Amino acid sequence: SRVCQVTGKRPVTGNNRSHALNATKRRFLPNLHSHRFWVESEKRFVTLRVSAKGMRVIDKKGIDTVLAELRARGEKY
Amino acid sequence: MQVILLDKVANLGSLGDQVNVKAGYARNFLVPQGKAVPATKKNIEFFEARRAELEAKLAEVLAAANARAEKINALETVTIASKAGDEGKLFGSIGTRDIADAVTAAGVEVAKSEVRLPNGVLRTTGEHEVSFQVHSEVFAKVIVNVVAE
RNA sequence: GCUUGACUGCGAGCGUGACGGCGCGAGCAGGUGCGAAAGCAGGUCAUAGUGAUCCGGUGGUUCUGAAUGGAAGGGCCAUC
RNA sequence: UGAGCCUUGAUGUGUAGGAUAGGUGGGAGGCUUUGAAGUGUGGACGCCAGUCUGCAUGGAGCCGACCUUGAAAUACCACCCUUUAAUGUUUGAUGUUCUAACGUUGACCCGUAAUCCGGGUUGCGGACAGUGUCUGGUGGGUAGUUUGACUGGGGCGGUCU
RNA sequence: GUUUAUUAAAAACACAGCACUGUGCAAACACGAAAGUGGACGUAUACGGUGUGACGCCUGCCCGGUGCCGGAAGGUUAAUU
RNA sequence: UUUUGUAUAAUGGGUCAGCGACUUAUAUUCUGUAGCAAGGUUAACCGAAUAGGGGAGCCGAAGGGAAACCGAGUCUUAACUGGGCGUUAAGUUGCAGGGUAUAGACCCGAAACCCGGUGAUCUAGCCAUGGGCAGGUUGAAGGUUGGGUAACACUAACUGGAGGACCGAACCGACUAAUGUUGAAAAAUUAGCGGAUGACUUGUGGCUGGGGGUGAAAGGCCAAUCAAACCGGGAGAUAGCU
RNA sequence: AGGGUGACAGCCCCGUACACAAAAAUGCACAUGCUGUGAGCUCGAUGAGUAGGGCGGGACACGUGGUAUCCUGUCUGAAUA
RNA sequence: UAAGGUGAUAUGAACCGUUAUAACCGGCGAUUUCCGAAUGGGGAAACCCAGUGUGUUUCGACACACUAUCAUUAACUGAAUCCAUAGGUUAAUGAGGCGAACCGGGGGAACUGAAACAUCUAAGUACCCCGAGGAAAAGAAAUCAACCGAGAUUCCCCCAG
Ligand SMILES: [Mg+2]
Ligand SMILES: [Mg+2]
Ligand SMILES: [Mg+2]
Ligand SMILES: [Mg+2]
Ligand SMILES: [Mg+2]
Ligand SMILES: [Mg+2]
Ligand SMILES: [Mg+2]
Ligand SMILES: [Mg+2]
Ligand SMILES: [Mg+2]
Ligand SMILES: [Mg+2]
Ligand SMILES: [Mg+2]
Ligand SMILES: [Mg+2]
Ligand SMILES: [Mg+2]
Ligand SMILES: [Mg+2]
Ligand SMILES: [Mg+2]
Ligand SMILES: [Mg+2]
Ligand SMILES: [Mg+2]
Ligand SMILES: [Mg+2]
Ligand SMILES: [Mg+2]
Ligand SMILES: [Mg+2]
Ligand SMILES: [Mg+2]
Ligand SMILES: [Mg+2]
Ligand SMILES: [Mg+2]
Ligand SMILES: [Mg+2]
Ligand SMILES: [Mg+2]
Ligand SMILES: [Mg+2]
Ligand SMILES: [Mg+2]
Ligand SMILES: [Mg+2]
Ligand SMILES: [Mg+2]
Ligand SMILES: [Mg+2]
Ligand SMILES: [Mg+2]
Ligand SMILES: [Mg+2]
Ligand SMILES: [Mg+2]
Ligand SMILES: [Mg+2]
Ligand SMILES: [Mg+2]
Ligand SMILES: [Mg+2]
Ligand SMILES: [Mg+2]
Ligand SMILES: [Mg+2]
Ligand SMILES: [Mg+2]
Repeated sequence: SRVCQVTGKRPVTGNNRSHALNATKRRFLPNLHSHRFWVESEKRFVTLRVSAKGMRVIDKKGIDTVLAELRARGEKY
Repeated sequence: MQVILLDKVANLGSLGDQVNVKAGYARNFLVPQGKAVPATKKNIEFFEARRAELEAKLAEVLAAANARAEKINALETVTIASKAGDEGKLFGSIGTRDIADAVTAAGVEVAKSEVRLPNGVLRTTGEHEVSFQVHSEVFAKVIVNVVAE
């Protein structure tokens, strides 16, 4: 599914509002990308389905910190 | 993205320098190949503590080397007995081991490596000047007494 | 010829409307023009020439102003 | 390569004149064998007067109150201007290349007696493509609707204050 | 040949043939928010869409309008700043 | 019943029996009635439980003005000779009733719109695997031989067995007529009719699903009424109509 | 209270008021045993891709309005009693 | 607890019992085919077919037990590729499915009302989906108030149409 493995960001629903204020149901999808992260501690690359926001979270916290959250959640990588 | 460099990287800086880099350069090249680390408040302290620890350890070594450099000039004349023939020509020579072991027994604990001779290895009876490398910049002189045995 | 009554606030009493409204009005107060004066003038001989409300704009204002002083916004008056 | 900055080099016909006087200051020796004068010539500027400068040659000098001139020595040095060139830096623009993100519906290895998938190797691409959010255009493909009343039936015509 | 099973079998639809047009393959196109699949285990003598309708003799003029294709100089023009 | 007007040849009712349509809740106002009265009444809750407690509130005894504010007055205007609204009419809480408001709001009735399911046992197209086509004709290409030609062409006889070929049963279809039309049959029967080796026909099983399918295209077909199936739900949709 | 009994029952029958009852299993309370968990005191520490912001939506009685507050799909991004 | 009993249509038959293993009532046990989550594999539910381990005064074939998937944990094992990691086997423990309403969350109509209709309404309703408990959710102030103060959440009556 279109779910960020880091933040949990998923498709949300809302409306397209026209100039005439006609509401039509829509979705806002997360900016998802499958990215290979180098994990020094495991001497292996880990491919995660992450939003650009989640990628910034990994830049701040570090991949080991983020992967530890995935283990605690039971979420495999 | 602020990062503190581990190695020497072109156009950026040197080891321990704090530079602003594009997130993708750090993420996909600099951090995986160990050329840099994120400039986090924990690591900025760890690298400033190492900068202060190296500055204090380099100032004390500059203080110990100058105490050694003033002890080398204090002796001013060291006597070395060597078997020399007629006209003053030595059968052997007075090398680095010979000069270094003469000053260690005199007081100043100088190494074989620290001794620096210009052209010869001392093959004549008389007086000669011997310069010393105590540190990369600190230099001090002594006069060697070539006494015939 | 001289001029700004094409005045501002009101209005006894009426007309005509299911209503929203629309009309006629002497007289009162303030200030004004014309006339020597009595007087006349609140547009045009009269009856067509028009668009409610909402929303919004502009100016004015002893009104209001979400702790309090302001301000925003709202009201009231004029107008688009 | 447009624009800001930085060391450092070019460039200046009031007249008395050794002569195309840069303002203001340190102000008695600098510039030299890390090799001047003087000659030969190349290049650039230009007010065809001459300045700056490359190379060769040559070899013991061009110089100061020395008198003019408001203001000084091309003996030398420091902030700069009239303007111009070029090395360093900043954010742009444009191009070339790179590999490491990312693509592979090329080949191979393993999981594995598997035309899926994953990991790995390798080749080809490559910051492009593609995707997310935002945005202009298009969009009967789909969707929801509107499309008036009077009227000798209705429609046409006409009408509506 | 096909068709309105149950009032229409026809001159209607289809047809071989013709033409225009798209499509270089992870094709265009189509079913799918996607993954996957059909096209096709095909590859421009192929595949899709559109029109015309064996064959014979043939198919003239018009690009103003509407649709499409190509163009980049100028004018106007979104988010953004 | 509906109408200007119905014996009306306008509507409705075969007859009987039973059932079948102005309700209910909460607001709100008015009338009647009762209590108390410049006051009236409590709500939730507590409870000793239809008592009693609880006055939080609500309505009323004050209005005028957009308001600040002033107040039996106030607003209007600089101010009214004035003018507008007010002051001189008792209210409030039950209970019953008349109206109204929100609700299905007197009962019954659409054609439809939306949502979630069930359906390709009928039929459309396709996929896999099987089966069927009596009898009679026509006689393509090719081949052999003879004639022919310089050689070919060409030509005759034979052989050969093509085709969405011909005639015609089964099988598939459905052009005409009569019958039938409360049928033997919710599409047939009888006499004739077209195709009948093909783009043929048929069995068994599979796949496509409702703004969807499938369609040699008729808006055809998708389980006996398809310009949007069927079932259940939103649901008592709405119905200025009968 | 009520029901039944050949018609309508306080006194016929079953009940009703009232008074009682569990070998066994179980609910809830306290008392208490055990395993695990930790009380009190002193000195610290004080939740960052967060708050805030731009864009698109949604939620607030409040429909973008002069619109505070909340959530966040996208791009960003603090201070530290 | 008992003088009567072997449930009903529903007799009859053969019987059981009367002072306490007749029956009847309640607590705890035993047994509980096959299908169904269905779980050894399959399947058109109540059927078809196995592997392994065990039993056979008959050790053929039948009977009996175990063998699904996933999650966590452990042991053994074990690639590409040296370590590692993936993968593989086994064991322990848990889950699964069903079912009223209420409850938290993910999605989310339209008819209708506006006397048409699009903003708005219907309505976060109907419905679909996930999850949970005896309740759920919420909850101990980056809350209000107004210069006086209150002191988490939930629910009721007012404020007030
Ligand atoms: Mg006068
Ligand atoms: Mg204030
Ligand atoms: Mg792009
Ligand atoms: Mg847009
Ligand atoms: Mg359009
Ligand atoms: Mg349409
Ligand atoms: Mg509608
Ligand atoms: Mg009409
Ligand atoms: Mg035919
Ligand atoms: Mg027909
Ligand atoms: Mg017919
Ligand atoms: Mg045609
Ligand atoms: Mg033509
Ligand atoms: Mg064009
Ligand atoms: Mg009539
Ligand atoms: Mg009559
Ligand atoms: Mg009649
Ligand atoms: Mg009748
Ligand atoms: Mg009253
Ligand atoms: Mg035939
Ligand atoms: Mg027949
Ligand atoms: Mg015939
Ligand atoms: Mg025939
Ligand atoms: Mg079939
Ligand atoms: Mg409804
Ligand atoms: Mg109805
Ligand atoms: Mg009797
Ligand atoms: Mg805190
Ligand atoms: Mg906040
Ligand atoms: Mg406004
Ligand atoms: Mg099974
Ligand atoms: Mg089984
Ligand atoms: Mg089997
Ligand atoms: Mg290995
Ligand atoms: Mg369950
Ligand atoms: Mg409507
Ligand atoms: Mg439970
Ligand atoms: Mg709870
Ligand atoms: Mg306080």
